[PDB]
Amino acid sequence: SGAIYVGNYRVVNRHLATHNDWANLVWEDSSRDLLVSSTTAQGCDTIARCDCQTGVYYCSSRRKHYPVSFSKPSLIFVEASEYYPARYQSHLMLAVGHSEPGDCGGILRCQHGVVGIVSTGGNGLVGFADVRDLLWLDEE
Ligand SMILES: [Zn+2]
Repeated sequence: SGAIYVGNYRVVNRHLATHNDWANLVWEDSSRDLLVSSTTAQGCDTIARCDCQTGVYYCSSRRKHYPVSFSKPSLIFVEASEYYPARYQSHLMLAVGHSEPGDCGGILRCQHGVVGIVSTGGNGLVGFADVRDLLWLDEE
């Protein structure tokens, strides 16, 4: 589990979105595994605006933050998980590291702020759904 709280937005994995998220929907995209809902309170998470390929992510299944290299956001084939069939996922970054389904929502951060959230796992890789292209998270 986990979310990003930026301005009056809440960013979660689409597969973990609640009823309240859907009842306050701003934007969602199944191919990216992202959903954004509106918040009453202002969040303070800074979104990275950059092309960094190094950062640190939180792994809830290890109670640890790990430094990783990661690929630029791409369209990748993802093998079946507990929560999605085998399919293509877009705007996805991969690193070598540990990820189990419960790890989804863990923050990946660089020197510029929040890069994205854990979205995929298995075969010794961790996949992160990028948010750095969502420039509207910063406004309205
Ligand atoms: Zn950065």
